[PDB]
Amino acid sequence: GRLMDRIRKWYYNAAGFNKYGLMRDDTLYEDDDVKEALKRLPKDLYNERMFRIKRALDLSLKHRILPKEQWVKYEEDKPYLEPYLKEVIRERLEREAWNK
Amino acid sequence: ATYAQTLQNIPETNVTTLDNGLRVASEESSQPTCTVGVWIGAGSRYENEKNNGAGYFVEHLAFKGTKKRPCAAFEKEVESMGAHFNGYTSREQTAFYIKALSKDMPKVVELLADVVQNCALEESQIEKERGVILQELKEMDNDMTNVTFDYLHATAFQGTALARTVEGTTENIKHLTRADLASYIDTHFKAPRMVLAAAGGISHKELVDAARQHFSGVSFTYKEDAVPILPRCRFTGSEIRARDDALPVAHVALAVEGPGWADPDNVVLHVANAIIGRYDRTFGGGKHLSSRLAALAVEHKLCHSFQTFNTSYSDTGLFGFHFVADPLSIDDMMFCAQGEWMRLCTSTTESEVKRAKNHLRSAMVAQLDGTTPVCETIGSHLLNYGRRISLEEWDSRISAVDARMVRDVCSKYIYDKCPALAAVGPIEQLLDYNRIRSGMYWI
Amino acid sequence: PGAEDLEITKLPNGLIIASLENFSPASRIGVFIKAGSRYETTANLGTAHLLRLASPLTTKGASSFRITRGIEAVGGSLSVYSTREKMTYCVECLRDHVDTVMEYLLNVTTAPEFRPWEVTDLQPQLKVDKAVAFQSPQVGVLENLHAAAYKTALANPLYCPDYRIGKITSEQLHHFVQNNFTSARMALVGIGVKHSDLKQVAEQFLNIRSGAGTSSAKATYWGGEIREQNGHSLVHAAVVTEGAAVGSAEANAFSVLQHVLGAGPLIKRGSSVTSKLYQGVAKATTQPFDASAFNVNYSDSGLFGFYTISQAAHAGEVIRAAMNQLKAAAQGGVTEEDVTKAKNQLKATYLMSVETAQGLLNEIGSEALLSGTHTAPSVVAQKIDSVTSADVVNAAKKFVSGKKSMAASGDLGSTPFLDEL
Amino acid sequence: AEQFLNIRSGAGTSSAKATYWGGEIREQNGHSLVHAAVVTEGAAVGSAEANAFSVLQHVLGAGPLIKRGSSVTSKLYQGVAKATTQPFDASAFNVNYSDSGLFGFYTISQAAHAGEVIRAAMNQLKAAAQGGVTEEDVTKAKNQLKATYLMSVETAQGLLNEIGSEALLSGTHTAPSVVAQKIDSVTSADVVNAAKKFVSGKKSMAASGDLGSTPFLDEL
Repeated sequence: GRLMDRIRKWYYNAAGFNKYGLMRDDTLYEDDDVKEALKRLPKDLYNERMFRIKRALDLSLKHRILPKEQWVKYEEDKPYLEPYLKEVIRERLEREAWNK
Repeated sequence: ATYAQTLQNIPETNVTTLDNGLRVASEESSQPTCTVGVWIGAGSRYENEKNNGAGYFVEHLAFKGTKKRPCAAFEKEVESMGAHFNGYTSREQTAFYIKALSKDMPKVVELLADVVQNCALEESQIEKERGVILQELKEMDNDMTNVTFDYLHATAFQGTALARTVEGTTENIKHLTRADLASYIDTHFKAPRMVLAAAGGISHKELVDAARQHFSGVSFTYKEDAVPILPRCRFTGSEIRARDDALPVAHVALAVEGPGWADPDNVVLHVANAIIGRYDRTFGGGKHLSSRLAALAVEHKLCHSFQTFNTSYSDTGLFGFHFVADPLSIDDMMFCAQGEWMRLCTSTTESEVKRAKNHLRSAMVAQLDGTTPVCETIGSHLLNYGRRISLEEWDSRISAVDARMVRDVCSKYIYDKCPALAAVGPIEQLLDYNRIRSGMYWI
Repeated sequence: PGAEDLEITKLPNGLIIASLENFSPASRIGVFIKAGSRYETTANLGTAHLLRLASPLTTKGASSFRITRGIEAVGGSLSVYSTREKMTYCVECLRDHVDTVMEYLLNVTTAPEFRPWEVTDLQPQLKVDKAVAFQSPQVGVLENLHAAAYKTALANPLYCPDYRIGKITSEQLHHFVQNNFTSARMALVGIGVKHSDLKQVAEQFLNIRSGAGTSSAKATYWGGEIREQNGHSLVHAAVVTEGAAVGSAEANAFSVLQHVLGAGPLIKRGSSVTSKLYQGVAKATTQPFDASAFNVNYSDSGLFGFYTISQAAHAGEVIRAAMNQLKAAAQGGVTEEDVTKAKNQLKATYLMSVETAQGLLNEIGSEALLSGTHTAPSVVAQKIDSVTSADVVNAAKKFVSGKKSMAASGDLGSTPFLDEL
Repeated sequence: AEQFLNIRSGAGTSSAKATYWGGEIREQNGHSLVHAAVVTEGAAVGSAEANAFSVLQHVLGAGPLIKRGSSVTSKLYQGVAKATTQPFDASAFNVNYSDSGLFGFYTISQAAHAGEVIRAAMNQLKAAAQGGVTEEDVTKAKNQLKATYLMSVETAQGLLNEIGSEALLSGTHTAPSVVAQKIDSVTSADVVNAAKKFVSGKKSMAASGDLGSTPFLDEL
């Protein structure tokens, strides 16, 4: 219902990866699937993800965050990878079940 | 209609023998065109140290005329009717055959009978085909794949007769004489050892009829009806390495002793060899190919190409694989391979074979794609198996094979067997018989 | 059941269906198409070529994976064959599996996804696929000839040029399929099958509408020479002139004049006396060489001439002799009997080409796509002997007059220029 | 030279007399610009008939003299601007070899206009080969040529090259006042002829780039 939806928004501001300018999928741990996905990213979307991180890293090193006005907002967060990933995973799931 | 049936409609292949030894067979169709040929059971395997190169020097003059109709005449008369006359000669099976319109079925046979029996052998022609063979060598020498396979033979069967090149020695081709050529023809090209095969829109009777008329030569003594049985060829685990870091790639070929034409096991073996199959750069398959080795080969740029083989002979045979690679991957590759070999002997699954079967199945079917290849199947069948093996049979023999079967046979022929090794090129990365032997067990 | 009959329906959208059950244990279905590097513009070269290798790439109904593993699982095979103007997708397999091999054959030619990555990850292959073919000088000289005998379409090379390797795009490919692989330019020819199955499948699954999509730039003849110095030991050469189109009754003349000059050997390690050209050259050259009659027939044009191969020192005389032997042939030096022979060789050659399941599916196809008709074997043999000694002596003349195009490769040091013949 | 040099004399190995061919070489390369040069046998070295081209060279416009200029003293250039809309460049090509030489123009343009830019390059050469050369255009090209030459003797390298070439092809040295004499000794005819010796003979072409809308030699 509109609970999980008002919950998710909270948690999102809670994790606070926005304070660093990082999109939801910027903080993803890079296992084999993700790796694969990231390689399928359109030239730009990747060069962009890149900056964001090299910038976040620069922050964590300085110990500071972004001024309030530059933070990502729960609804303006672009899940630029989620689709490519579910495909990688979908693809893999196949190869696996087919080898029997 | 189902596959099982299209299999039994194929017209039973007919056969009859002449009281002189020749045997005649052929499969009738509807095609207006066809192919016919004589399938002699001759070859260098029957040659000795002094005459190595006859089967070839002959195969070279079998198209330059006869006594009835010299050079031009022969060719002229053949070209002028559109027929195609080609031939070959392995280590133990020479063959001359013509492709032409079913209409000329008879006139053709006449010609075939004229090459095999009344070969010209002009002294001006030989001393000319001498310079040529000598050239087909400087050339054939640069075909690594073959320079290897010969070496493989040359040491796998080392010391015996099988271990000789078909084209024969350089000295021999330089000294063979009208005389020596004659004997080869005389001593080897004999009816009880020849087979008249053909396929196309021909009537069986019509065919044999022609035979009766040109393949005359009726014999007296029992000697002439006897097929000289051949001396056994000793397999010997070993290697021969020809190095030249100046070559672009290196070819390697590994093998074990084969079972010999007759054995019903060759089936299982071919089923196996299908599991590993073969690969080559251009294969669109790519990383999704089913052959484990093919897959790995791709993922790690292991090799330009590789292939499995099951060369069979009267009493023996070679069984293994050959691959071409970069001087810096010969190792990894070899290794992956010997492993896939092991896998076979230890954990081949019902799926691995299910696919293998279906593959072999349609491969054997494509062996009969046209008149020439169908004919060849017959020429070779009679001469080796002693009759004709129908796809209906071949197929049943395959439907029989399952995992357990393969695992036992491969083990039976591969597991812990001293192998024959032949390498050629910039082969430094691959370096040890021992280490290789060690790779023949456990997975 | 030996003899059946050859059917051939033609749906509304223009999708020609050619059947023929010959009861062989194995079928061979295919999709011929009016496609090729002749519809390529400067801006999108080789996109034809890549499309050929892009065959195994995922579709809207099957993964790069499932396609290859799915087909191998039955002992199948998938191959793409194409000329400058005709692509041919076709699978082979055992009868009891055709059902499944079809899904992919269909999916491949009708619903490709051409994912950005699967593609850019496949382009380097062009570099390769190209490098192997080119080991045969045989093919290098042909590439150049076409570009040296044309201004467009047919002049376009069959293997993506070097500069464009890696610059082809997913869009570029697509627009090449949406704009060419249309029902009216497609033909679903099949052997070892019932016309009822092939049809049913062709209609219930196929989509992409008809229409010539994008007409091809009419073939303008140029007629120039392309000499490629490469130090290589042998000199290959082909001198030709505008020929006939596919179907012109004039084309059958060259097809006979082809055999009249000698177009290949019939006896291993032979001398081929029924070869004017060959024999004609031996009476001038001393060392090993080789010469033959060249002949191609394209929808709106064609080529014709001879192709030599010789030692670089004799390269000259071997080519000059190749001409003088073509002149003395264009001038009443053709026995009414040479013509009678070439007719059988031709009747023959053709007939033997229908032996290999692949060779048959090609004849049925070509015809079934360029007209949706099928000329019986007795009719074709009729349009062959319907040739006069004149049509031949004329074919030979239509040559010595028109503008000629040349192509070479090798130590062309003692080789001649077009203007010196 | 004397006391130290060795390697004996003699023309050693004569050079294969230059046979003229006259063909075209088109190189498709997808590159953004199309370069092209259409020429015909020109004069040889020291052969009076060259000085004409050397003047017909300047008459058609053989390069700029004002940075980022328009060069109005360039028939060819100006001639092309009156046909093309986008950036391009064209000039007079001229080479003189001992037993032959070449002459024509060389263009460079966007691939879409490549055609018209070349075609215009020709029509501008015809309208030039046919009495469309002011007896004054000729008087100007003469200075530009007297000049260009004279400035080439400034750089020690430029001088050692003039002295050499001459000093090797004849073992002579024509004073600077004599050379300038063989220059103005040119008639408006020699020029209009040079321009004619072009439109008639067999032409040779060369290209490179997206030659998609570029023309073939046979279409001029």
